Amino acid sequence: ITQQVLAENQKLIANKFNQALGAMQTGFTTSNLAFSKVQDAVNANANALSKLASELQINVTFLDLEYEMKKLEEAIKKLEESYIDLK
Amino acid sequence: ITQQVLAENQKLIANKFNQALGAMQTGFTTSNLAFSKVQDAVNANANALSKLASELSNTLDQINVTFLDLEYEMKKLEEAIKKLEESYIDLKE
Amino acid sequence: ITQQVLAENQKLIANKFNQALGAMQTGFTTSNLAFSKVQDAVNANANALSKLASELSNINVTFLDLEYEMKKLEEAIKKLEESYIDLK
Ligand SMILES: [Cl-]
Repeated sequence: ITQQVLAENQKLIANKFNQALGAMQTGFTTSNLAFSKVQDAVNANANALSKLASELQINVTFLDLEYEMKKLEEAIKKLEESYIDLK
Repeated sequence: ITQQVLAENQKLIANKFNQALGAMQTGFTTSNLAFSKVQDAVNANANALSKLASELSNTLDQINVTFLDLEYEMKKLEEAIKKLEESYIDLKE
Repeated sequence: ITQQVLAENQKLIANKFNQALGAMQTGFTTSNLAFSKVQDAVNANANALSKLASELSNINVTFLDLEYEMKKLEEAIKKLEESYIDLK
């Protein structure tokens, strides 16, 4: 019936949205891993530059991304909790 | 009952979609803040390294430092966040 | 006309979800371009610092590899492309 088409399309919407949620979780998890790597690399190279300049007035800048990565984790958790079970 | 149940499921889909919109906005805004901080730090350390090499060669070859410009990318992230903001669902029931 | 309203709302949900898919694709593509530039810049300046320290004696430098992460972002973007809704 047209109502059966309504039910089918509604199930399709739920299916597509849940798959898209999976994709977004992947994207944000990967962005967080990359941000961790970026923070660590910049801070290691800042420490290297500071050590070298100390050997021989140069101040190096350090990166702190903890709050941002925590926020990304919270967003991923919300995405996990936003899955849909049609009755 | 399929009728009222269908209406219930439609409201549930709208609710979940709007919550997910909130989560995505949070993620992209936080990514933008992190990119701003990364750009600023990399450029500060590039300036420090250039200062050291210039200070030294005038006290053997020039080392060229690379600068980071993420402004267009952060503008695009802001546009995506705005579109996500405008994509909320207001059902008619 | 509750059913016609139900169909109307269903089309609205699909329309909004697809528009949001477009926004997410834009965000992740731009984040990947930014990660490309960040990796390249950090590695270029790492090479510069290693060169300076090598010549000034003629410290361990750290290099960044984000390739797996960027490949993963591209996969997420592709799945987002494939998640579009064509209602009947
Ligand atoms: Cl529906």
